[PDB]
Amino acid sequence: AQTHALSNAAVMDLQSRWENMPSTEQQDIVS
Amino acid sequence: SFSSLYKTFFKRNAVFVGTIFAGAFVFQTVFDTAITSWYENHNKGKLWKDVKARIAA
Amino acid sequence: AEVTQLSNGIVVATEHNPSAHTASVGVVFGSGAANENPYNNGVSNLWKNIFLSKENSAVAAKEGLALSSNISRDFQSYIVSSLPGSTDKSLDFLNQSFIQQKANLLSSSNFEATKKSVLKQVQDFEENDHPNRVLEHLHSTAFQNTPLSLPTRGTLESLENLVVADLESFANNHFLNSNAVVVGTGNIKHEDLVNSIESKNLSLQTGTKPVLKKKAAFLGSEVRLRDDTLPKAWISLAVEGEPVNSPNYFVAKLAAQIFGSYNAFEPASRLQGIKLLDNIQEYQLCDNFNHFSLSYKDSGLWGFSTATRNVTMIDDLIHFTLKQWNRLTISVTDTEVERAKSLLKLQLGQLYESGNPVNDANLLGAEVLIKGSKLSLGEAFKKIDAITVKDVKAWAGKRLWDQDIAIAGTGQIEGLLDYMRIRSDMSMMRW
Amino acid sequence: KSTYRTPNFDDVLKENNDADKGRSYAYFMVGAMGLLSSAGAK
Ligand SMILES: CCCCCCCCCCCCCCCCCC(=O)O[C@@H](COC(=O)CCCCCCCCCCCCCCC)COP(=O)(O)OC[C@H](O)CO
Repeated sequence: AQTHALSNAAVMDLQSRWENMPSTEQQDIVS
Repeated sequence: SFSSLYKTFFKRNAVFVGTIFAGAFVFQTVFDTAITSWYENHNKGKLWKDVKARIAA
Repeated sequence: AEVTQLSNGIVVATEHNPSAHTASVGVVFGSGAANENPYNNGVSNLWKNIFLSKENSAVAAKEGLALSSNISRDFQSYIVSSLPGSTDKSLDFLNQSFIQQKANLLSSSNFEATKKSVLKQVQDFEENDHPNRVLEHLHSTAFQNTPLSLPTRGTLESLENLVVADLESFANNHFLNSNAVVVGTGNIKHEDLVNSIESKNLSLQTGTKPVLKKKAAFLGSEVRLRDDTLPKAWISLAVEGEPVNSPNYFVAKLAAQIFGSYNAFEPASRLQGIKLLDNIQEYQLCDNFNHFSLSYKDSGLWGFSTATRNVTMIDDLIHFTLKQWNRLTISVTDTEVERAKSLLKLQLGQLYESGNPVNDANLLGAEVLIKGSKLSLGEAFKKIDAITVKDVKAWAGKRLWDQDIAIAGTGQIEGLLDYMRIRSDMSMMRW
Repeated sequence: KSTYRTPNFDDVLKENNDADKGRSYAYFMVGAMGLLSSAGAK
């Protein structure tokens, strides 16, 4: 909600793998 | 599928050498017999086993 | 001394002890270094330093109390020691710290100072402390691609890729009401039993901890950090252990205690122990021994560590240690088992009898976050006495005979055989 | 990346068992190899 410079570990963690990350914050990151 | 029955057989060392050597002896004996039989039955007539009957009247 | 339990949304535990007069109350979270992806490694350490950094002045000014912290694998604990008559102040400060409000504690300047301090500390640790480095590398190589291998202090590159979003995300995702207890070690009787559970005096954000896709693993990977500048050579070995709440915990602990520790530069350590000490004393091979039996909620690690000034003698030391481990599983005299049982009784007595309230609180939270109530010392002694030669022999045969091992090292490791020579020495010998 | 960030080895890793599966297979094959070598030597 109204973020600033939102470039955290998740942004570059997303590209490597997607199924290993346990599908419970995928909705959070996409939202 | 490797149950405890097969797991237990992979711990003996002092006695395993003798039985493994006996198994090798049995395997070499049966292999020699099988190879001799196959060399026998791959060639009929030429060998000396049936020339006795061939010359027999 | 006795243990109490109760629950309403959260869990509250207390082990009263009127002899001591240092009451310590704090919370313990069952989510630490094992609940964080490799791209977010030092978030827990940043939390620890940011609660140890700035309000440490406020706690000593407004009141009197010394606050500590500890993260080992999953037990993010924040203990607040105090005097016997001043526990409500500690609880109130803890509430004003966690539940409301953490916005003031999360500022740009404070976070930057904590960040640079943590970077300096982790750099200093990576430079000097060699045995801890090889232990962390053993952990990182035994659990490859698993949320149990990444270190507990944060890899150097992982620190500078997270500022305020990752830290608050970890707070919102792990600081919950499902994996939190409130220890009460000290000399407090029933105030902790009542004030912890209140209408609203408990941690906010009701919810559940995220599930883990991968539980654990163990593969036999080798890691070397060869560098000839260092004077000595630190090497560690390990095998698969057992998790907490298993009927092999104390048998494994006894197996670790059988060989014990050693220190060549102490006159009281060269004349006791078991055979490998005698086999080693003849030529100066090693300096230190650490037979450790670590256990975590997912998997354990029963291993060995050493450090030698001699560099050509590494192979002989490893061979002798492995040969002794091999001998452990076939022929152990009842005298050895009796001596190990007495030594382990003494060791656990020292561990669980120390007058430090903080250590007792840590152990209580650790043993209550998995089972539900602490396993008392008398029952522990009884079940230690229950062990016999048959049980330890069975455990050794199950978990040591021809099992996958992990190795680590640093320093002058030019003379260490890599992986097949070490692994072969557990079953190739005549049995 | 530091030393802790282990490089990927998935290209050669196998089913996540790491148990007597491989050990029994290898031991049985080497036992057979000893059988054949002993038979030939004899
Ligand atoms: C093309 C080149 C070679 C040509 C042919 C060579 C002919 C000469 C052969 C000489 C011996 C080599 C044959 C195979 C030897 C196996 C290895 C071995 O015995 O040595 C190990 C020696 O092993 C031992 O010391 C323990 C095993 C032996 C104890 C059990 C004995 C059982 C009965 C033995 C009967 C034979 C006695 C004579 C042996 C030479 C070394 O490994 P390790 O277990 O010590 O591991 C290394 C470690 O880090 C340091 O120790």
